[PDB]
Amino acid sequence: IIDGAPCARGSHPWQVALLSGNQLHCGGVLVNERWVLTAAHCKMNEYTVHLGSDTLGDRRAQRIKASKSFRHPGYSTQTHVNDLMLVKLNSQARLSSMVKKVRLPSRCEPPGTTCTVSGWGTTTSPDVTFPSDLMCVDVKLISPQDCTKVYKDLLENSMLCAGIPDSKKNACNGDSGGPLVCRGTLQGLVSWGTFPCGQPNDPGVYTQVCKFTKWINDTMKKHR
Ligand SMILES: *C[C@@](*)(O)[C@H](Cc1ccccc1)NC(=O)[C@@H]1CCCN1C(=O)[C@H](C)NC(=O)[C@H](C)NC(=O)CCC(=O)O
Ligand SMILES: [Cu+2]
Ligand SMILES: [Cu+2]
Repeated sequence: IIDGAPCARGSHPWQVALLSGNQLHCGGVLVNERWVLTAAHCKMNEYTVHLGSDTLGDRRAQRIKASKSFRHPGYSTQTHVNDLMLVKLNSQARLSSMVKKVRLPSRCEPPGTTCTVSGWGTTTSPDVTFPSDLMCVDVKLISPQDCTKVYKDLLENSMLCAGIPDSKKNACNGDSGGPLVCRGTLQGLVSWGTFPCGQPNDPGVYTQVCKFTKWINDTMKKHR
């Protein structure tokens, strides 16, 4: 997260992290006791999912193994359209005051809405710096028309932009799959942006969750 601040402790119990052993790879959100929703480009052959703490490496944190991942059938490794994926938890996820289900959206929030994006991604760019504490930053949803003026052909269907005008406030490497929340509901998953991160007027791009609600449910309904 660029130009953000440490999230208030316990304000993100549905936030999870995908680790390659001990190193952060991506972020994600807990859908239920066995499902994590993250970015499709965050795919791994095996994951070590962090849950229950704002600090990576917390001794109290939960670390569950994952070997099954289900990317949206329409994901493109060339355009990154449909950048979302569900990862099945090998073991049950023990809920608590620090681990809760995320609230999926029932509709698409409109442009101009102020939202919060969070992650343990790099806080600097081009040079990389990874924080142990979960970082948060507020951004505003940008209309598809406005964003197309910036990215043109790079924008495909269900790609939601968010950012602050003339501001470095944005997501970056390691933040993918992480939640973009507005009004208590999940509106987006960090997908992509420009490099280096935090270029003013260069919006962060998110997978627009309100467009995949049916897919998310059916996929969890079919695989256990
Ligand atoms: C996977 C996730 O952690 C990461 C998060 C992120 C978000 C914003 C900025 C940087 C990183 N997302 C990515 O790494 C995604 C998926 C791989 C490609 N990617 C990018 O964000 C890259 C840096 N962006 C691009 O390639 C975009 C589409 N174009 C440009 O940067 C312009 C280059 C050109 O014109 O060819
Ligand atoms: Cu990695
Ligand atoms: Cu690419």
